[PDB]
Amino acid sequence: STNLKDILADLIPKEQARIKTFRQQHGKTVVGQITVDMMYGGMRGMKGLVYETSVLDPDEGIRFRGFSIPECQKLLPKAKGGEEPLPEGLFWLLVTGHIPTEEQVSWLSKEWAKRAALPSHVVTMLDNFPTNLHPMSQLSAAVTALNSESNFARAYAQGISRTKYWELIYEDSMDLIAKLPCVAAKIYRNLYREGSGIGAIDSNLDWSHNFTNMLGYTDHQFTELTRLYLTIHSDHEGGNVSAHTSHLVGSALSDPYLSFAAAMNGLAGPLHGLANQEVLVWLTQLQKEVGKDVSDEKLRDYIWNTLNSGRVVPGYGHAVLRKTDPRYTCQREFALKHLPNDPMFKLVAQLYKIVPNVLLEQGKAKNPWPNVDAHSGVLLQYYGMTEMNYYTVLFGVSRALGVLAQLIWSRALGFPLERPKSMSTEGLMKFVDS
Amino acid sequence: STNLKDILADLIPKEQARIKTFRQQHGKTVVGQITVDMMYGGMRGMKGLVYETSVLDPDEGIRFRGFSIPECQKLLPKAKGGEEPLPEGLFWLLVTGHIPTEEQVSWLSKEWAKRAALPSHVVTMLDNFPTNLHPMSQLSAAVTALNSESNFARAYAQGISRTKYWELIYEDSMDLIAKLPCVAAKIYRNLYREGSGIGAIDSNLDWSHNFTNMLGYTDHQFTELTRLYLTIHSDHEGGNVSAHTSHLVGSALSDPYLSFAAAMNGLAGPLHGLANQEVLVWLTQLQKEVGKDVSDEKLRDYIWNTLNSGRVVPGYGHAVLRKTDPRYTCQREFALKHLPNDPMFKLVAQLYKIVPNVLLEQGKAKNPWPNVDAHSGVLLQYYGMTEMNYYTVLFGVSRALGVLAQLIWSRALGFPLERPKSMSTEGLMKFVDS
Amino acid sequence: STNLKDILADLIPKEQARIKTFRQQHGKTVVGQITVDMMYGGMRGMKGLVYETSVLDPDEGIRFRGFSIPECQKLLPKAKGGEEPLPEGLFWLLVTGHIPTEEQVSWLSKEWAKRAALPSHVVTMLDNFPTNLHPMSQLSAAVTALNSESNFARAYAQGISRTKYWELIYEDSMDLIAKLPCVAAKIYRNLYREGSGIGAIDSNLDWSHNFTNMLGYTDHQFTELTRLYLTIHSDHEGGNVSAHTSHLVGSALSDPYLSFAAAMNGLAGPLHGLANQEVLVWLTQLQKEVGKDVSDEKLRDYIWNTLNSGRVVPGYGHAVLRKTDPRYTCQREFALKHLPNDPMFKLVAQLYKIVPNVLLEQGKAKNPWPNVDAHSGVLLQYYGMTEMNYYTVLFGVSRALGVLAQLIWSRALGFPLERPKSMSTEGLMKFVDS
Repeated sequence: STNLKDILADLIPKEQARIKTFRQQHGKTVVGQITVDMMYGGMRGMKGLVYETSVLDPDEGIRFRGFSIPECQKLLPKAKGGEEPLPEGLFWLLVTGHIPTEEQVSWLSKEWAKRAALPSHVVTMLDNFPTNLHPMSQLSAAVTALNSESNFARAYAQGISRTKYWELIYEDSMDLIAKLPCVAAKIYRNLYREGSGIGAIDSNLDWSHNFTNMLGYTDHQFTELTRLYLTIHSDHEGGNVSAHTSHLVGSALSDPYLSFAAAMNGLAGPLHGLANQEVLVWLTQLQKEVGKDVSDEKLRDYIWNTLNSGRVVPGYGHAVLRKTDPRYTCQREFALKHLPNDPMFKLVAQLYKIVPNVLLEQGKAKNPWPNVDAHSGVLLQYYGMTEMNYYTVLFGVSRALGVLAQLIWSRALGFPLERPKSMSTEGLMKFVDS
Repeated sequence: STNLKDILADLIPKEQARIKTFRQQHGKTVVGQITVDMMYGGMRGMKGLVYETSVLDPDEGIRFRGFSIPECQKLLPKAKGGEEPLPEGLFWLLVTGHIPTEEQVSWLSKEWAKRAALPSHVVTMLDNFPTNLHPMSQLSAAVTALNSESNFARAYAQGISRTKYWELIYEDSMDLIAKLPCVAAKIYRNLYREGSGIGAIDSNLDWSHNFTNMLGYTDHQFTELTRLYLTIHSDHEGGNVSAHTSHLVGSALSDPYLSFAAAMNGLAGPLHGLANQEVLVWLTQLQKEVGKDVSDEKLRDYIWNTLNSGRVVPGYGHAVLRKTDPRYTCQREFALKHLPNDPMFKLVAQLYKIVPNVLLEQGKAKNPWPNVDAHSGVLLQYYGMTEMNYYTVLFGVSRALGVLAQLIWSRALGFPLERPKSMSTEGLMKFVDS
Repeated sequence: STNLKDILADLIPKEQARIKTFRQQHGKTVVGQITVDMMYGGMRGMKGLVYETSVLDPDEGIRFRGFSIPECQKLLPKAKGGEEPLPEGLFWLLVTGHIPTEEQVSWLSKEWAKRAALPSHVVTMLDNFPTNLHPMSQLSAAVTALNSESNFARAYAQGISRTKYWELIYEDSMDLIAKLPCVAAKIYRNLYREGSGIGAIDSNLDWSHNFTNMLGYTDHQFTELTRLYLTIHSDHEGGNVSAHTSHLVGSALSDPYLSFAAAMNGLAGPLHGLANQEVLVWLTQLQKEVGKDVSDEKLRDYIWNTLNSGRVVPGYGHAVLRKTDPRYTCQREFALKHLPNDPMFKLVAQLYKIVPNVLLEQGKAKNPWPNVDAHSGVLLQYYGMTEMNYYTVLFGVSRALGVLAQLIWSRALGFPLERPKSMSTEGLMKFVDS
C-alpha cells in the first residue's frame, strides 16, 4: 500500500526464486577471464560482484533500476513547487524497482522526518571535534559511533535467523538515512557557523528541504539543487570504492552504520570523492592564470600545455564511463537555466566544448569526456557553499541512498562473505610457470 | 644503525623492476575465470588482487613471505626471558621479506615506544564515549579521528610526487602501529577498569609487554600469549574482509588511519573478527544450558539447535582454508603448555572432535574445520580477560601489522584504484544470453 | 587625494565615445517587439530604456555594475568593527563601475557628513506637518521644497552648457544624499519621539551610523542592519516604478530634488515600496486572527481569504524576477545570524514554505516568489523599530543612491526626453486593422 517494508517483503521471495533458478541453470557459466594485468590493475575490467540497484553502462552512463537519469527527472515525484526529483523517490525506486507515486514519496518524507534523531554521545563527540579534523573524518567517526543504535547488531547478538537479517538492515538503513542530514549539518554548523543551532525538522517538508534548512540556506533554488544533487550522486553500480566498501564490509554482517562509515573512509580518498574540490581549485587557478575572460584559442592553448607538462585535466576521464557522464549533463542543464551568466560556470562550459576534442588527439584518455565532478563544485559555490572541504559530505549523504538500498537486498538475498583469493608477485610468477 | 625505512628504500626499486618485467612478459596471461556462481558467491576462489606480505595455501595455511607459523615460531626473535615470537619481528618480515636480527627487532620496539602518544582530542573522544558503545566502534572511531595527524593526507594536498607516497604511508603506519595499544588500552580501562590511568610506555620494552602493562595485567604468560596472539593474527593474505577493505580504501589514496579504521569496521563483522567474541558468548550460553563438562551427544544437540535456527557455529569454516587453521593449532599448542586443564579449553577441545562431523552432515560448509577465532577467546578468559566484547580489539591491533605492511607496498608499487565491474541479476541474465 | 567628481570626469568621455561607436554600428538593430498585450500590461518585458548602474537578470537577480549581492558583501568595504557593506561603497561602485578602496569610501563618508545641513524652511515645514500625514508624503514634500537649493535649476536658467549638466547633477545628488537621513530622522523623531532633537552628524562616522544615531538607536547590530538595508535597496535596474519615475522626470531636465521626490511618490505605491509596510500590517492582522505560531493549513486559510477578496499578498511576486529575490535571501541570512528565533521571523519563514504553492494554484502570478519587501519589516521590528508606516522612508533613503547614480550618467550621456507614443483602445483596434 504505502508501507515500503511490506512492498519489499513481497518482492524478496520472487527475487530469491529468480536467482535460485538462474544459478541452477547458469551458475557454472564463465562470464570473464582474469589476467595478471587485471590483478595488478585493481580488478579493472573484472566482473566481480552482483549489485542490483544500479548498473553503469560504459557508453550511456548510470541506470537506476533500468531508468536513466532523464527518465527519473520526468517520472520521479517532485516537491509541489518543484522541478527536480526528490531523493525519497529515488530511494524507493532502488528498493522496489518501481517508480513511486506521490503518496508513497509523501509517506517516505514523513517516515524519514520522524526517524531523524541523534543521541547525546554523538552530538557531544561532534561538538568536541577540533576544527582541523576534516568533515569526512567527523562524518565517518560519527556514523561509527551511531552503531550503538543498531537494531541489526543487537538482534544478531541475541541470535536470529539468516532469513530475517533484511528486516533489521531495513530499519537501521532507514534510521541512518534519516539521521545523516542531522550529522552532516551539525558538522557544517560546527565548522563554518561557529556552532549555531542546527535547528528543527519540519515533519511535512521533504528530506532535502529539512537538510538545506538545517545547513542555514533558504533559496528554494538551492533546495532544488540539493534535490537533484542528492538524487544523482545516489548510486553508481557496485564497483566504485564507496559502494564496494559498503558491500564488502556488509557481507561480514557488520551493521549499516559500520558499513556506511567504512564506505565514507573510501569516499574520503582523493581518487574517489575529493575530485569535485580538485576541479574547483584547478578552475580557480586557471581563471587567475589566463584572466576571467579567455577566448577558445587561448583556452585550447592552456589545455595543450597542461597536457605537455604530463598533467591531466581534472573532472575528465573515468574508470568505466566511456562517454559524457549523464550526471554532468543534468548539472549543466540546471546551470544554463538557472545561472547561465556565472563567471565560473562559463569556464566550465567553455572547457566542455574544447577539452573533449583535445585528449582525443592526445590519445591517452579512453574517456575524453567530463564526469560529474567537473561541474558540481561551481554550482555549490554559486549558491554560497564556499567551504570546499565539506563538499564530499554532500556526496556521502547522497551515496547512503544507493549503498543502503543494496545492503538491504544483499542481506535479503543471502549474499555471502566477500572473500576473493590473493596472490603475491613471487607466487604469481610460480603459478604462471606451472 | 638500523632503519627500516632505509632497507625499504633499497628493496622497492628492485621489486618495481621485477614486476615491470613480469608484466611485460606475462601481463596478458590468464590466471583464472569468473563464473556467475562466483559473482553471486562473494568472489569465492576468484583471484582478485596481488598482496605481497602473506599468502594462504588452502591445504597448508598461511605463509608470511614464505614462512609458516612454526618456522616463524623458531626463526623470529623473542623477548629475552620469553618463548613466543615478538610481533615487531613479524612486521619486519612482512615488510622486508627478510627474517630480522635481534638488533633490528630491538630497534623496532624502540621506534614504536617513541611514536606512542595520543592527541588530546582523541583522548577527549574516548573518555566521553558511553559504556554501551562497542569497543570496536570506539577503536574505529578513534582511529578515524587520528587522521588529523596524517602526514600522507597533508602532503597529498600539497601535490607530493607519487614516488614519495610510500615514505609517507610508512611514517603514518609506524605512528598508528605505535599508537594502537594506547587507544586499545584506554578503551579497556575506560569500559572495564573505571578509567584507571595506569598506562605508560617503557622505552626499553617490546610493544606487546607495554600493551599488557597498560591493560593492567602482570602475569608473564599473559604477555607471552599477547606476543603470540599479535604475531599470528597479523596477516591472512589480502582477500579477507579486513585486509581487502584496507586495500580497497587505500587504493583511493585514503591515508593509513582511514584505511585501517575501515578495515576495523569490517573486522567487527560477526562473520569476520567478531567471531572471537561470539565464540565465548556461544560457549557461555552452552555451559548455562549444560553442566561444565557435557556428553558428546549433548554437545551435538546444542550445535544442532544453533544450525537449525539459521545461525552459524562461530569460529568454524573458512572461505579458503580446507583443513584446520594453523593459527588454531598453534593456539592449541599454547593452551596445552600453559592451561591444559582449564574447563572452557576442554570444551573448545571437545568441540573440535564433534563440530566438524556435524557441519559436514549439515552440508552448508565447504570447510568444517575451525579458524583462529574458535580458540583465541579461551586463552584470554584463562588469564582473567573475561570481557568478550573486547576481544576483537586485540585482533584489530594485530591485524594493523599486516594491512599496513602491505599498504606501504601497494603505494610503493603504484597499485591503482580498485574498481571492478558489477552487474545486476537482470543485467547478468542478458549477458549470459549473448 | 580622493575626489569622485574627478574620476567621473575621466570616465564620461570614454563611455560617450563607446556609445557613439556602438550606436554607429548597432543603432538600427532590433532588440525586441511590442505586442498589444505589452501595451495593456504595463510594458511587461518590453526593453524600454538604457540604465547603466544595475541590471536585473530574471534568473539570477540584481547585479550592480556586474557584481552580485554576495560579491558586494565580500568585496565592498565595511565599517571597521563591522561585517555588512557600507552603502557609500555601493554608490561608488554604481557611479564608477569600480569597487572602491577603503580610502575612497572613507572620503565619501566624510563628503556626505559635510554637506549634511537642512535649510530652515524645510525644518519649518517638517516641524509643522500633522501626525496623520504619512511619512512618505512628508519625505516627498520636503525633498520637493529642497529644490530651492538646487544648483542645476539655477544654472539651467542661466543657460549653462549641456556639457556641464552632469557636474551640477553630481553636486545636487551629493547634497541630497547627504541631507536625506536628516529629513528622514526629523520625520521619525517628530512622529514617534515627540520631536526630540538629538540628531547631529559625526564627521568621522559613516552615513548609516549617523542615520541610526539621529533615529535614536544604539544597538550596533541595528546599525549593521541599516548598512545592509541601505546597500541592498539601492538600485534594481531602471524599469521599477521609482527608478523609472526618476528617469522620466529627470529626462525633462527637472533637477535631482524634483526627480527624487517624484520617485518617492511612486515608491509610496502599495504595489511598490509601500509593500514593506503592508507586509507588517498583514502580519499583525494574521497574528491577531491566529495564535503566534499557526498550523500550515491555517496560514493557507489566511492567504486564501486575502486572495479571494481581490487583494494581493504583500511582498510576493515581481514584474521581472522569476525566482526568489537575492535581496530576500540576504535578509534571511541576516535574520538567521542575528534574530533566528524571533516570532515574526518564523512566520515570515513559515510563509516562504506556503505562499508560493498558493499563488501558483491561484494562477494570477507569473512569479510566486517573495521580493525584498517580504522580509525587510521583520528585521526592523526586531530592533524596536515598530513604526510600520515609516518603513518605506528607509527604502526611499536607500533608493536615492541608485537613481541619483544613474541620473548623473543620464545627463553625462545626453539621454533625451523620454516620450513614448500612446494609443487608445479604439485607436489600437484600428491600427491592428491595417
